[PDB]
Parts: sequence; structure tokens; C-alpha cells
Amino acid sequence: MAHRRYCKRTIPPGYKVDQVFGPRTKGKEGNFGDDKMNEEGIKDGRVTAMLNLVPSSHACLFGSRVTPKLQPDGLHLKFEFTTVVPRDDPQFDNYVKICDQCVDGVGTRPKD
Amino acid sequence: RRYCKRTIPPGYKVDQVFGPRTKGKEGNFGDDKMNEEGIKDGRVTAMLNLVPSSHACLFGSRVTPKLQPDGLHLKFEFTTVVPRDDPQFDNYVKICDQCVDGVGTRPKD
Repeated sequence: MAHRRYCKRTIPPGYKVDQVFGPRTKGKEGNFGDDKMNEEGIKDGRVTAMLNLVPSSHACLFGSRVTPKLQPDGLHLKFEFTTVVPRDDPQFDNYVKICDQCVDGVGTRPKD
Repeated sequence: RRYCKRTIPPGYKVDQVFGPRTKGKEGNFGDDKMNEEGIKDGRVTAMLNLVPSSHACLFGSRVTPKLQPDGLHLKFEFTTVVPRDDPQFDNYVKICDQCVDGVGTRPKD
């Protein structure tokens, strides 16, 4: 909702991803989500799974590589945060399989 | 899956949670003052205004998975823009100038 900073927006019940965070892409901003995670938003249980891998505020600020870039329109501040899920993590397989599905997953749906 | 959910409680330095501050690498945010003071630094609080929420990081990011022998490396690249005419622009710019790759410096300048 529109009275929040874009970066602070959250996807409320019954909204599509695309929606709060724009259409799903490939190899750009907003590339996470297939056609079914887009439609179900927080309904999709793969979402709940995935948020376990999203940095907190603190982690995002202090655990990322942070790169400022000034441009005529202002300051673009990029946080690059990489979560490592160890190959022996009980949820490794699931996490890999979600990412599979949804990273650049526009135009596709799961179940195979 | 949990390092990434860490937060810095009161009395902790950044580097007692997120490792020593670096330059051009992971953990590059925070000068010696900010590292020392952790969440007590007034600049942190402002800077957290620019950090994506959970949902915005997942879905507003460019997300890139890489499998390596060690496991899955999930990278989120999220860019926040502060407009040149934002009342907070000059402030954000200065904090970034102090804190980005700021290890080994302190404010007052």
C-alpha cells in the first residue's frame, strides 16, 4: 500500500505479487515467483518457506555488500545479500526445488 | 537457513553479530563508530528505513541462486532509490559516505 516506502511494502492477504512488486521478470528485479506464486501471493506455502532465507533488516544492512551509486535522479543504494543453505541442511532439497520453480519462473507452473 | 535472521541486540557491536566490517565485500557497511555503537548509533535507525522488508527483498529483488559444493548460495540484490530532491537525500548520502567501506574511519569532518 501506497503510503509506505516501496521497500517497506508487504503483500497483504488476497493480493498477487505483481500487485505490490510488479510483474515477474527474468534476470532482473522481481524475478522471484512463478505464475502460481504470483497468483497465490502469501497463500503459496513455498513463500513462507522462502522467507526463512530472507535477511532480517539488520542482516540486510550489516551482512550484505552495500553499494551506493549517485545518479542524476538521486542515490541508488544496492544491498546484495547471499544466504547460504548448507548441502546437508534438512531443507536444502526443498529450497533448491522452490528456487528452481520460481527464480525466473514467469510463464511456468509447478507439479512434476 | 538462520544467520540471515540475526539481529543486533543492545550492547552488541555490529562485528559481534555480522563479522568485522569490510571494504567492497559482504559486511562492508559501518564505520568504526557505527560498528562500536550498534543499534545505539542514530545513523543505523535512518539507514534501516531504506532496507527492504521480507516480502520486498524476496519479490522486489533480483534473486540469483548458485549451487556450489558447500550448498545453495541465494543472492538477493535489492536497490533502494532516494530521490535527489528528497528532504532526507543529503543525510542518506553523508551516512553512506561515512559507513560504506567505512571500516577504519570515524565521523567528524
